[PDB]
Amino acid sequence: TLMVPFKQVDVFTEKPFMGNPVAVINFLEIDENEVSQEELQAIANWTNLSETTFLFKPSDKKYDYKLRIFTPRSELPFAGHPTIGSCKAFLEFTKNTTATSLVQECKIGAVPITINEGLISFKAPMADYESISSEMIADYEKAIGLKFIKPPALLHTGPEWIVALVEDAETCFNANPNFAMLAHQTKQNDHVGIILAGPKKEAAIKNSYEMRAFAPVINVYEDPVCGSGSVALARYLQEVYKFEKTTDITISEGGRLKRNGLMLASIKKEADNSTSYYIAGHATTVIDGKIKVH
Amino acid sequence: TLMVPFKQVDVFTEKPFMGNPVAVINFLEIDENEVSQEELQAIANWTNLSETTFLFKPSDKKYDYKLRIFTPRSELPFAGHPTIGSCKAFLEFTKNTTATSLVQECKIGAVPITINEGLISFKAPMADYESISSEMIADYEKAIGLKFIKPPALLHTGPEWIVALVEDAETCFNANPNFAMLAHQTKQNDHVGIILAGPKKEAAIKNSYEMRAFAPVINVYEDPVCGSGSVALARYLQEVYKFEKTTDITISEGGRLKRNGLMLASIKKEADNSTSYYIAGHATTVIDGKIKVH
Repeated sequence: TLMVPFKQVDVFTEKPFMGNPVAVINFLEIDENEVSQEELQAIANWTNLSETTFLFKPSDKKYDYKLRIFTPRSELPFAGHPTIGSCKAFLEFTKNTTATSLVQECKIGAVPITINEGLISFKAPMADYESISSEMIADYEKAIGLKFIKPPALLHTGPEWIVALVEDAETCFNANPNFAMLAHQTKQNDHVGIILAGPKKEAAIKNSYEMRAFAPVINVYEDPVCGSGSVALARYLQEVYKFEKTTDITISEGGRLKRNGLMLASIKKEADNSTSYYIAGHATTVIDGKIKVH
Repeated sequence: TLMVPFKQVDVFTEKPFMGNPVAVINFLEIDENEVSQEELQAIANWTNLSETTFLFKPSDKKYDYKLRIFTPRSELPFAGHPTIGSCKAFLEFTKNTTATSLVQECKIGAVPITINEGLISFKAPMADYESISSEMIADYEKAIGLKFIKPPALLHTGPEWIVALVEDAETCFNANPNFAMLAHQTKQNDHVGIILAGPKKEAAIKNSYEMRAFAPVINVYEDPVCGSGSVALARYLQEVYKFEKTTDITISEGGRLKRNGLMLASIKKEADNSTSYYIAGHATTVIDGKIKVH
């Protein structure tokens, strides 16, 4: 049996089983040429996780590794939580306990990563905003069961997420949406789902939010830890609150599903007065071992 | 970090990624008393596999091990494919390359297992039959897109499966059911789904069938390798064909989803002229390593 190293890394947590897993296969010592896309696809389909990734030798010395990223259904050109977990796994696979930055090679091109005391961070490639009709809004309010404190909007962050705010964290936490109504409305509206959030008003850390991500149209009624969602939330918050300094949003998620994800979304004011969107989290290897491959 | 051995075993295959996985946690050297049901549940929810199992010391010397069996949502008192994969994992965990029989302890009581050249076998605890209305039948034919060669029936095998036969293996393989119609009809009818099968008519091995299992009402539009389904198919075939000798049904499944499961369902004529239903398969460990636990 050929076996290569394998780690299943829990992303957005330091505590096992509280985050969102990514299976990461170490193909750093085999020729990517000699591994078919169908083989890769089959492995991702079999693990049945949101994504399964594969580490390969980079195309050029300026990158530390190439990452191929797969869902059970297709290859993605990029995703956030797999990037973070794969970075953690790489460090471990290569016995590296000192790197503070790395550059990942993937379909999207170069993705610089920083590591700060376990906090792994990259710039989100996409975070666009777009207003939604008041009709859409009223219907979504119907589906969620709550009035929003600001107009929701459509955020393009990879997936098509509606972001909507409620009065506080508790209200968001305790929401009980009608999932079939949401699947109906999102299907009708071509959206993946809704990101619901509310502020933790008496938190020591400012700009702390509770978030929830609901995607019943793709049969993820609730995503327990949703990285593309925190970028949406970040980008939304910028439009609504129009921050002038670099602002960190501290997002907690997943407690209704008995998880506990932590995501740090940075709205970074660049030297050109432009804005960039960073996502960061801890990750912890939960399953460590090897996997049989062809 | 406490880490205990872990194997992810592919059931109904000798070839990796072709079967149906079960995650198997080795808790044989820790006190089951000291591990909460919520902990176990959380691990099963996090792996997100059909089942996740845990090996514990048995309650009495007459058993080789106790198995606790979990879906992402609940503990089951029993299931077939997890039993087979967990048996394979146990053998490996305890460096046993010679056992030909074992007895598993679980909620259902004692479950004798035999191992024959890698073929792992147990008696299915439940296999009841029940006729269905011709109205139900005609509708299901509508949902599948094919006429059946015999009356379908309801088989109680754990899940509530309709079993239906078509002209041959190819016809079954090439079926393209309307999944939403099936979800509608099964939801209405309180069934989990349909097991579709057809005979491989020119096969060297007699009583070879291609099977497919569709359970869209529980969001498994197609189960790629379905052990409870092969027991249904076996029990159905007994009623329809009324076999007088012990008959093996050789079931192949999963090619439409790019898998290749093999299940051996035995209709065993007992000394009392009664009938028992055995299920058997190979299993292969695909991920081998350890898992962090609390």
